[PDB]
Amino acid sequence: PTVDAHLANGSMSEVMMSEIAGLPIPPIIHYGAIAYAPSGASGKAWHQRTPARAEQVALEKCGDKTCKVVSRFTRCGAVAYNGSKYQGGTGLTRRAAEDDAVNRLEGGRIVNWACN
Repeated sequence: PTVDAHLANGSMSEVMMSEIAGLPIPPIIHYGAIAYAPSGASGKAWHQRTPARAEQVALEKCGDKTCKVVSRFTRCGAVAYNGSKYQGGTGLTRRAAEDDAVNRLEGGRIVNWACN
């Protein structure tokens, strides 16, 4: 029997998950770091997909390959400056990070931050 022979295409769905089906979204753990040498060398990287890359990029922006005092977090980090003292707070959210930063550092103020 002579059948119809044509490839089957259609209209693909541009949707990813839904509300009808789509479990409450667990956080997307991104990896980041803020490399801050007391020298004033600051660098930050966030929303990375690999801890190694994040760390490398943090060191990259800091400037030193071996930039230490690097804060590595998969949360949000907030760096406060207090008269040449640099303190980095950490919280899942920037609100919690600023809260932690100001918990650990008072007197000064948060001027740098980066959230994953």
